[PDB]
Amino acid sequence: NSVSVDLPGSMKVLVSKSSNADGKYDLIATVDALELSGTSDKNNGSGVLEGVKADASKVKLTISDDLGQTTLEVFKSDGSTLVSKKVTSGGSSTEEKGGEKIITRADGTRLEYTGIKSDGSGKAKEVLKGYVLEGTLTAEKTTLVVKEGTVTLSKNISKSGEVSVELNDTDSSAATKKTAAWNSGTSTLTITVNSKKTKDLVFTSSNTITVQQYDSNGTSLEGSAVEITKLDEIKNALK
Repeated sequence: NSVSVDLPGSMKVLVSKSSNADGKYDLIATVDALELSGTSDKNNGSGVLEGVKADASKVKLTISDDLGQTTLEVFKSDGSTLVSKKVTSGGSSTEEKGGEKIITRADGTRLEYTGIKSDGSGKAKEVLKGYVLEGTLTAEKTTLVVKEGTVTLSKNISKSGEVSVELNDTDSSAATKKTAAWNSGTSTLTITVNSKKTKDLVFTSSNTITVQQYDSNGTSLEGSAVEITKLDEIKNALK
């Protein structure tokens, strides 16, 4: 048994009269025949409520602590890809549904964008043979990121589709700190550690990545260029 609380947008939340053994309160609300539940540290009707729609999308309602604003978010079934957000406060509401864009190349690899907004921002994924790179769209520039230890590899794709790659490492020790130089003519990132070249990463015209090590001198390539087949092999190369 609960108490009904008036929310922005003429919506209602039911908050239990008293708390459970943890001192938390149960929340129940009904949005578009879909009924949501949650628990909260407050007894006034604020907190987070969650539910699942008929199309498997994940719904999350956030009621602000002073009850002055509600945020209704719909995610894809992964529970992280934002499809829409409706914010209500001060008698008005703003409902925003992200744009989407999929570029499919001749080899079947893809660039996928979701959450596209008029400010030029979005979420991005590159779907490759064997792995996926994740990142963001910002000012129409795509940046896909792989992190390993203190190293961040960023694959950048311009609005026009020009690919460039950079590496940053926050490592304080130069026994171990990675730096890298991009050669746009060869589409090659050369990694250096402690004044020796260690690896060439080639971003090929086939939308693959190859890795080739340098010799003990740090001057000449040895062995063969090996094609990356999974995300962990990219991380291995950044170690």
